[PDB]
Amino acid sequence: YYHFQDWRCVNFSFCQDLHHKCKNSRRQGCHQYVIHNNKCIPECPSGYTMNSSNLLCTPCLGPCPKVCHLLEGEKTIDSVTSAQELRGCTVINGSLIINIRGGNNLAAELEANLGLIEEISG
Amino acid sequence: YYHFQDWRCVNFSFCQDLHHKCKNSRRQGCHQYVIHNNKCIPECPSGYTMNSSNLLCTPCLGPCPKVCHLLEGEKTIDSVTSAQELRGCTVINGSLIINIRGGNNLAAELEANLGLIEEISG
Repeated sequence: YYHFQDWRCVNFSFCQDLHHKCKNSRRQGCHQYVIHNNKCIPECPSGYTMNSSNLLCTPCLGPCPKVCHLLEGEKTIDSVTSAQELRGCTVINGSLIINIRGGNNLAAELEANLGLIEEISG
Repeated sequence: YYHFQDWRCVNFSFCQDLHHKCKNSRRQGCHQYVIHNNKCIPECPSGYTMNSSNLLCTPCLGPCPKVCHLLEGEKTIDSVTSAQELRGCTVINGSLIINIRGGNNLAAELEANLGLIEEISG
């Protein structure tokens, strides 16, 4: 069993049911529960990321992956400034629209801010 | 008569003959003589420009016109920096090659540096 909500013991399957795919509602209606130090908790602590097949928090290989949840599931990038808002992101939860008409040293600037994105869900 | 070379009196026609169209040789072999304060002199003093039909130096309406003689008779403008080298020019003696691939606020920057050019001899 695992320690839950600082008062009861629950099994893996319970923690797993909570975790599973609260489809949309990221903003107060999901968390996606994880296992860490025999506790079933809302999210991995700092320095940890979630090993997917077993809900288990494991320490990060270098800096932790960073999931960026977009407002309304979308974001339009039309400048270096808007691209910067995604700096450090490795996972985009949503969809991206690229609308860049001008500027300077864009390939390097865009690579600095968007070069770490590994996945886009939309 | 006019005062010439600080020792003799010469007539208008003499000053005019000196002035006339020493075709090329701008760099030590021309000057184009002018009239100022009853002197026939190599060039207009600061604040004056030459009224063309009578060789007479007249005070400048605002800043004075500026002749820019190009090295080898040409110049390639490929940046804001190279354009700046022509800032203030009203006459180009030579030919211009424009090769601008990128940058920012170019229309304003180029107009600031090249917007006063009235004539190109090549």
